[PDB]
Amino acid sequence: EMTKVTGKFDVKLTPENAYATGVGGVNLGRMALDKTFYGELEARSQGEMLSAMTAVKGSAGYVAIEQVVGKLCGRQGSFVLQHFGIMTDNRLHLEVVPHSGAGELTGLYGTMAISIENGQHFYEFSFCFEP
Amino acid sequence: EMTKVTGKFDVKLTPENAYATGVGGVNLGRMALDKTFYGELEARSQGEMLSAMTAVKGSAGYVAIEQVVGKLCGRQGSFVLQHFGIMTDGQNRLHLEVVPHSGAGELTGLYGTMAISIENGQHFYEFSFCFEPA
Repeated sequence: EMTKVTGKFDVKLTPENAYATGVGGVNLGRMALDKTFYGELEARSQGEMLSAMTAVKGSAGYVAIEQVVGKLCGRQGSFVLQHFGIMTDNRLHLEVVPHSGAGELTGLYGTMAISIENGQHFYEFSFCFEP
Repeated sequence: EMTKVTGKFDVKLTPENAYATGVGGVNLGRMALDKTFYGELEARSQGEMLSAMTAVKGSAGYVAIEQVVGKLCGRQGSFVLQHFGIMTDGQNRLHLEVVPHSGAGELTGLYGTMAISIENGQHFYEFSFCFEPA
């Protein structure tokens, strides 16, 4: 039922000042996100990420929301991706926010995955359209 | 068995400037969060939330990270809570967990998930927690 595509993306993450302060070995972060997707998703995104690093190695959490604008498989539109990640020594959920799809991407539903191979970021996007 | 404690909390949301701009009917937000928990979790927290409201009533998403400081069943410490909420048709499906190894002080090793309810206009937390072996 899901269409499945992969491609490359670039990401730039600019530090920002976090409202709250970490205690007990926690360090909190806020970052601005700018990304460019190439291939079947040919798009630009902007958003923000929040982060919490703990005093234990490899243990951290991230969340983000990003607005994507471009083309998916030729259809011009926009949608929002919402991220939840927990690294303990990794669990990542990246989901299209329901009814965030607009333009020719109205009705979009789906989830994305990512990886990094030799410094190159890649995405997989599993998606479909609500009838 | 997990211990499950229930109690009141209040939250203040202060609007901040979101980096991105929503399009296609989406409105994106960033807010500062200041909360107070009462009862078995007696604590204060600060953090931020990011939200996306869509053009369709009852459909939205939000995420947040907050640092909690206070007492849980009498023991003083801190931990971080991490939220991921997706609402469709007005029904929020919320995942809210303690970030592993964020527990400090006497709450070192804290593990847990929290649910959020409302009764007569008052928010309540239901917090199921335990501790990992020292």
